[PDB]
Amino acid sequence: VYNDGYDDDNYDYIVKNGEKWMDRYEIDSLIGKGSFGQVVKAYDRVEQEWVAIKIIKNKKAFLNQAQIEVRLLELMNKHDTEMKYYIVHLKRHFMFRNHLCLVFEMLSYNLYDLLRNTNFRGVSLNLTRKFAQQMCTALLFLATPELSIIHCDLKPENILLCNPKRSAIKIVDFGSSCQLGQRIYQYIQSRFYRSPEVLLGMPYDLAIDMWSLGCILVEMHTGEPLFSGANEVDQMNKIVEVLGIPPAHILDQAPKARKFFEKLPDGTWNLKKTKDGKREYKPPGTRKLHNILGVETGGPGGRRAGESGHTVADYLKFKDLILRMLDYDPKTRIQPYYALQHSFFK
Ligand SMILES: COc1ncc2cc(C(=O)Nc3cc(C(=O)N[C@H](CCN)c4cccc(Cl)c4)ccc3Cl)c(=O)[nH]c2n1
Repeated sequence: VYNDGYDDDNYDYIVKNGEKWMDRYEIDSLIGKGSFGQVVKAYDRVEQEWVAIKIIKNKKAFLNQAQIEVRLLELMNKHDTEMKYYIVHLKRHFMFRNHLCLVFEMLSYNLYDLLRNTNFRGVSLNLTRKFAQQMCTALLFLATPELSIIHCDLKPENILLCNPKRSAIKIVDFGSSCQLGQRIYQYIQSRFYRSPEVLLGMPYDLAIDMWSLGCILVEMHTGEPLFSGANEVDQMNKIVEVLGIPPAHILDQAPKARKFFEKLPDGTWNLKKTKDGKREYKPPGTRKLHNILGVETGGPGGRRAGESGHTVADYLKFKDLILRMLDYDPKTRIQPYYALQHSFFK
């Protein structure tokens, strides 16, 4: 029996609808589960408003990591600039029944649920442009020298509408985030959104969030993930289908280079040889973003043909922006300040 009956076998707090905490919070319901615990909808008797409360797992490794999230949340929430409002606001936190509880302003549903409500047709390029611009302003706020925060898990489920009928958004879940200059953990980011430097076991910096953003923005407009790998080897092959073999100056410094590639006598790299007969991937660089976005064929799958807001020129700008965000080299990958000056946003 777990934590005197309050917890299940997965270190989660067994949620009971109606339950009341510290004579203050009235638990309405479970919203969802996640690696780190649960999120519930609750009414705050005192402040007279609905909130969302993230209940962290009762397990030392999860609690300790979640204290980092709180520190970062508070450092971001106290900053004196208007860009801070693209990050969810942590109102407060407390321990209860041996679970750290994080109390948040209430938001609306996530970008994934938005995509699914369109049956994966994708949202319009105009909307995509509004999400991209907010995301890049958020990333600029994270890059503020005093913060230097890497989110480390951007993806649609971590971007929420503030309001179900508007286009304002916020970034949630700094559960896996760190600041620059802090022990390198391989195996970060969700696989579809994971940068090549992380797949390659290399050091990483704030640019890994720009990589993920590029992937997310393509998925929001097409309705489906750009790089849909079932495992790391598949993930790297799908990136390669689109962007080519990564450049030698990267692979030469990459501890995991030989998990995916091999080096030729002349110092060039190729994908690792496979069983003769096996053909699984398009050749390196032949799956063009140009075609995935249908720049000149009516947009993704032709579905935007003859709509306003979706011109060849609009697509070429978007495409150019995506490719600058999916630069293999993290030192030349477009940074937030410069992404914001891009003509996609004129
Ligand atoms: C209209 O219908 C609706 N549906 C769903 C809603 C979900 C929320 C909501 O989830 N808010 C939330 C979530 C988080 C978090 O950190 N979410 C993460 C995900 C990470 N993938 C998460 C989700 C579930 C469990 C854990 Cl441990 C973590 C952090 C801060 C907040 Cl304000 C919400 O506010 N309004 C919602 N309205």
